[PDB]
Amino acid sequence: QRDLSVELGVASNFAILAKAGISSVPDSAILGDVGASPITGAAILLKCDEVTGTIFSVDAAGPACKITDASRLAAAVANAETAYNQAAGFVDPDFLELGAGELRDQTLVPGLYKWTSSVSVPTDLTFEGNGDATWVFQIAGGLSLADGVAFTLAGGANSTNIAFQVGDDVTVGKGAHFEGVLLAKRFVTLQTGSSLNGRVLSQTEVALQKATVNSP
Repeated sequence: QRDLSVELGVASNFAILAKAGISSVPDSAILGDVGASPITGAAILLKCDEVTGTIFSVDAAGPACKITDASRLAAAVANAETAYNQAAGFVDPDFLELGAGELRDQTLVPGLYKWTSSVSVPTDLTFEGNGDATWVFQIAGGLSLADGVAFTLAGGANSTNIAFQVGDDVTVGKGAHFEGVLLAKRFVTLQTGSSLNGRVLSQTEVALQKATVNSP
């Protein structure tokens, strides 16, 4: 019933945005632009061939394919932080402490979900709602997807309408599949063979291990 859309601004061109760096155990496959700011481009530890899109840097450091664009990066990072704060700021949750932070065999209707703990996803998780519906997760801890688990979209639910605001480190397990916009306050790890349809916008560092990120 409720409008929980999160404005990304210029961060909507980025598959991965970080403040403190990005690394990959190769080969990962990143479909979209990547960048970090305010850290030097030397902290982008990705091969040019892993990114189908542009690797941006705020400075003259980075690999030979990098494009220096301090203004575009700084805007994306600022927009990403505003997005995080927007997501965190929605009031009056529809769900509070669902599953006491464990989402086992769950199917979630659209709405605002809040936890004061970390959240773990030990099984596939289904989102059921139409193409206009929105979901926001407010997590005042970490987020973990167990190895192999998949976020499943039903009803017409779209990954551009799912946002996770996570106050501590995020771990996507080996071969797990994430859907949505990940607004991470801290570290994000995508373990061996994991995939994500959406974007990863971190206020610290992102680590990929032979992972796939497909941005809209």
